[PDB]
Parts: sequence; C-alpha cells; structure tokens
Amino acid sequence: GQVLANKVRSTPVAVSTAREISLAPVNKLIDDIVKANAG
Amino acid sequence: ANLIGREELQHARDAVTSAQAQLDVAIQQYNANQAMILGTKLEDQPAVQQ
Repeated sequence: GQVLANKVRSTPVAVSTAREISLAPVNKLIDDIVKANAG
Repeated sequence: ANLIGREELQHARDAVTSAQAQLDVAIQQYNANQAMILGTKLEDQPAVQQ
C-alpha cells in the first residue's frame, strides 16, 4: 500500500529565467548622465 | 615709521580681510546660481525638454 503521495522535494519544476533583465547598461547610462550635469 | 597708532593699522588690515570674505560670499552665491544652467542653450535645458 501507497495510495496518496506523502513525500516532498526541495527542487522546483519548470523553472524559466528568460524575461529577467540585467540592469548594467541602464546603470552605465545613469552614470554618464550624472557625470555630465556635475560641471 | 611709527607715525600712526597700531590700532589704525589693525583696523585697516581687518577691513581688507573682511572685504575679501564678503567677495568670497558673493562669488560662491553666483557659482551656486550657475549650477542650474551649465552653459547650455535654451532648448537644451531639462525643463523645456520635458
């Protein structure tokens, strides 16, 4: 007998990472803008 | 040559120093005002572009 599942797992199912954006280029743009207006 | 009191020299020197300080205040005020322009044309100013 084992009719109802009774176990857990610490691993996800169906992970999707695309559509996660990296913010480096916008940070470079922000630094460029801040440097231009300080003199 | 010791033909005037020393308090007269002290006052004159202090006057020169005080005038210098006042000029510094004025110059820094003007510089503060110029921080909002940065020598750009009228259409390049942020408010107009917004």
